[PDB]
Amino acid sequence: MREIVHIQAGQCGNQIGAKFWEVISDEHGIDPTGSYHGDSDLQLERINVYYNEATGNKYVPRAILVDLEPGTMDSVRSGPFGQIFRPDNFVFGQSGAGNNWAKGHYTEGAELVDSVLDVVRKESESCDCLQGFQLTHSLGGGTGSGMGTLLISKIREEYPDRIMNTFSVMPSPKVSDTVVEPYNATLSVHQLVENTDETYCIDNEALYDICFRTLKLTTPTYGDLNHLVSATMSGVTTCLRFPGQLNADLRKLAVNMVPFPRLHFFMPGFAPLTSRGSQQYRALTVPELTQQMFDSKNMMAACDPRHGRYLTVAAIFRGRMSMKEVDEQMLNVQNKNSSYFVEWIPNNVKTAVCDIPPRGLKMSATFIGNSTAIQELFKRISEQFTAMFRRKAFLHWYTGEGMDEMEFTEAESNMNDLVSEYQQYQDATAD
Amino acid sequence: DLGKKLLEAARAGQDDEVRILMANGADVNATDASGLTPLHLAATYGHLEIVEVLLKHGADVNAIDIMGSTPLHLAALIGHLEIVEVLLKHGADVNAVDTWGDTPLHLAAIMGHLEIVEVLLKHGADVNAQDKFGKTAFDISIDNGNEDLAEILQK
Amino acid sequence: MRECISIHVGQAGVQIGNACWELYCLEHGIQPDGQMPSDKTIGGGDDSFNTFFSETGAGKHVPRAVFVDLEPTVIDEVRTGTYRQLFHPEQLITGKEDAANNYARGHYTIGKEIIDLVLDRIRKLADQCTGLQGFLVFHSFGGGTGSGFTSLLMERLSVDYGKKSKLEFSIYPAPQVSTAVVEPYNSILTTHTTLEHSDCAFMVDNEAIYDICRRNLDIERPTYTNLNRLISQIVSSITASLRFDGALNVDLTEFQTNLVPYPRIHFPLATYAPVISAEKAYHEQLSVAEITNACFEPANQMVKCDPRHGKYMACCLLYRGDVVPKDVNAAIATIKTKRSIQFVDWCPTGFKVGINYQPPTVVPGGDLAKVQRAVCMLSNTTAIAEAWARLDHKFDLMYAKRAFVHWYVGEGMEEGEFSEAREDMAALEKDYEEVGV
Ligand SMILES: Nc1nc2c(ncn2[C@@H]2O[C@H](COP(=O)(O)OP(=O)(O)OP(=O)(O)O)[C@@H](O)[C@H]2O)c(=O)[nH]1
Ligand SMILES: Nc1nc2c(ncn2[C@@H]2O[C@H](COP(=O)(O)OP(=O)(O)O)[C@@H](O)[C@H]2O)c(=O)[nH]1
Ligand SMILES: [Ca+2]
Ligand SMILES: [Mg+2]
Repeated sequence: MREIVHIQAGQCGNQIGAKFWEVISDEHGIDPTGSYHGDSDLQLERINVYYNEATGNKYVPRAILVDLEPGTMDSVRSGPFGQIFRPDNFVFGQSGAGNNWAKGHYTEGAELVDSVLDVVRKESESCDCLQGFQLTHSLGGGTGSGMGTLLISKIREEYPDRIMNTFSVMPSPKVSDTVVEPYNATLSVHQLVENTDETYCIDNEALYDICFRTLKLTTPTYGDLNHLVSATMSGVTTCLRFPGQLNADLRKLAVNMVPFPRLHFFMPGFAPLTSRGSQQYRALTVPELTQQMFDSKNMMAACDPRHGRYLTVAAIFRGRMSMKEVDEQMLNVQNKNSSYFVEWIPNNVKTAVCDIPPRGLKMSATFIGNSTAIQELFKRISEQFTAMFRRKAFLHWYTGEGMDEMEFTEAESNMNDLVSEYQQYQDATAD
Repeated sequence: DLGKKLLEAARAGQDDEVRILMANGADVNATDASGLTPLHLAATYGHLEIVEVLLKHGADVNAIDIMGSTPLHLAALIGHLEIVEVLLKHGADVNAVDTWGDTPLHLAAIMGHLEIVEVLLKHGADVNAQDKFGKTAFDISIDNGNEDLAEILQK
Repeated sequence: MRECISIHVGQAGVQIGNACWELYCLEHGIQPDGQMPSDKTIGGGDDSFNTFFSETGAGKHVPRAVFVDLEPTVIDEVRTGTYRQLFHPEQLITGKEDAANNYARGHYTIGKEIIDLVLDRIRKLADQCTGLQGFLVFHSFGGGTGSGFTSLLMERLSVDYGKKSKLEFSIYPAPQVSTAVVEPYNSILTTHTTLEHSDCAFMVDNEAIYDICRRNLDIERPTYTNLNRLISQIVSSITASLRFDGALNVDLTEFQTNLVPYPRIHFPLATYAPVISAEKAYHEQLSVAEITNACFEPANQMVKCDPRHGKYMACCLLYRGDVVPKDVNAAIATIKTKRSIQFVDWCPTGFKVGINYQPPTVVPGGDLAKVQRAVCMLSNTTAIAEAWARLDHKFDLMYAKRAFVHWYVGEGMEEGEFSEAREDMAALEKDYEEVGV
């Protein structure tokens, strides 16, 4: 378990995906050209997980950039780490998906997916021990949702023994008031329950409410939202990019986090919350990080964890702190919030401490939770999907590309079964 | 038959085609297989000019399809604020109820059209209106945890 | 002289095996490069330490050990450690992908890709033995390799070495240092499939060793380094009778005769005393009667249980250091009368005593202080069934909801093996209940 092949599809996938490489390269001491500028040996011991070693001590990210819209292609090169990506790993079509899930999954994106698989096989064979694949994309669009889920099914059928991991962003009317997004998200969730082992739910509803109400940003921008995403993606991948024993690979994380195959949607959280202007934010204490981590205002998914029960929880502490104090606070919050954990999974909270904190912070806490409260997120999309689907609004945009209308009823039925399954274990007791 | 052509012209946003067809006797209140009028399709696809033209030529602003949807239901659902106000100006039943118990306030609240929610409230939207499952517009905001919507429903 | 081959499986077995062989060399006077100056015969011998070490032509003493793991991270530290030149390089076997804390991966899928290579390497060591007597197998319960691959290895060793003895040193999972939630599954699974292939298993409760490090050694947050240094000190006392001259437990068969009355209840309880911090180098030397009374305190046991709640079937007292035999008899006669220690009706209520007159060796860098006399008590008591009960309860809580079961059946394993393994554990608990009348 070593290398991980990163893929980013669509405008949102490349937006948060480029910001992801900008943040972790700064942590590993890699400049935009690819040279190692770090002053700590701990930054290169696990560098082969996300990077490939090239020429004169040049590290190249093992990333694949895909989008049906050629516009976002040049937007990545205009960024900071634009040239660090391999030019062969740019697979871009001719016209955008137009927020149509059927165009990305069945017609336009179905043509370009063969060109993407060739780049995946090229990177896969260049790995000693491939862990799996990680994907960043949105569910409300057409490219990242439609073609992303298609690319997942084609990859999982060639590399079935590998772990499929996604960073999927959830639509929200507060960010993008496009009414077909419930359609695209529901059809994608139906794909993610069957063809992914781990899925981090990054809700734009939560990102907006954190920027608007907590961070007091009157008009949140995509840069303000992606700042929370990159800070979360860096935290959830800490145990993969640094030496450790707790959840050090994608498979050991999945075995500890996914008690049932369909319930593999994680609720991420981060502490403390920054707003791109930290100024002189003091380092919080271990009890403050523990309490703020399980706070509903710190979750990247618009869900109240006090409304459900934690099936499994992984906590990642970063920075110089007492290992004994972390053990005390984690065992303390499990007694205070005893009723918010299922009692038929003993020792379902695992804690890992990393010595290297992220940039601009000295004490950070990352929260990865498999909570039954995530059903509030799916219920919200299901109600918006049902409101549109009952009136058959804009249904011909999808049936005009080869989709059968029974795929909508199957995606709706499959997602409702997912909600009832979360409620099934939220009420189950140990007798 | 000019009824089918007026339906397609209203859906596609062909302003000139709509005016020509009405001059030749096209049924402004024609219906498709589901009972949708050209005003339904115009209000759905955001063709504001065609909405005003139809209303000036005997279009029933409170027409319903098989599922009991008025043009105001669809305009509130899709989120066309300009069309919502034009429909209300021409006598749209703000508290029309479809076969699912939904009022235009329900659909505007579910889809997150907070501006349309405010406009409907100013025109007598019954906040006590329950759908087929007993939920009101306020219940939808509390169940979904939409604090922004819950504040608007308190004025 | 009958040779013993040690097999270390998984990260726990490798790291614990690493600390044990470091301690063995210090006790026997073996330099890190394998040279033993006090070894009179060069190129081969017949002494007691030859049971654990073979000898080359150049006077090098190589351990009769095999290190196996499905991933190379942990074994690579042995290849580059202080004792890098001590082991045969072909006895360090590594795969590329581990079992991911999954019993099915270590036993069925990933484990089968290297099982035949391990057996051929073991056969190479076995062919260098004039009279092989058995194997010592070090492994964890909760790990995928420590549980899945070990049970696969024990099954194969019963075919090629049916008459040879097989002793385990198992690592019982503890939540304080647990790395996986499915460790109760892997512990019950590997116990069911190994119960018929193992003649004697010494369980080491990580929680028991963790608390001893905090209480007796004043270590605030113990690590594997602190646990393994104390574990190896106890393993050395258990295997000292095989490596030195003595009269108690001189071969692997005598372990079963003295500690295993019935083959299913082959889980002895070990107790070590004294455990004194290295910060107290000028401590008061405890008497034989003091360290012997400490063997019956529940706070000094390698498995968390109360022997006062159970009955004894056997009891061996292994002493090391300045220990006069008449003081042992006096200390035992007091314990037989003072403490309420109950043997079963069918066992001779006696104590087997073995004394090694050399004080225990401490590892430089360890947390232990030098003592003039120490004692390790090996006893087969029914109170160890509490350890199985705590595991079975955690098993029953998850398996009722079928949690994490799809990870096991997805790696080629029938779901019915869970209930078959659980039913075998239920039968093991009744065996202890039927003895403790
Ligand atoms: N005492 C002690 N226990 C250990 C040590 N290493 C791991 N463990 C315990 O072993 C259990 C997990 O088994 P591992 O040995 O780490 O896993 P493995 O045998 O390598 O199998 P894999 O799943 O393939 O990694 C945990 O409960 C740990 O507490 C160690 O060095 N000393
Ligand atoms: N957080 C975040 N969300 C985004 C970003 N870009 C787009 N989105 C969301 O993604 C949805 C649109 O999908 P998009 O990726 O733009 O279309 P695609 O090109 O077909 O994948 C909308 O609901 C947006 O809210 C971004 O940079 N950050
Ligand atoms: Ca010799
Ligand atoms: Mg391991």
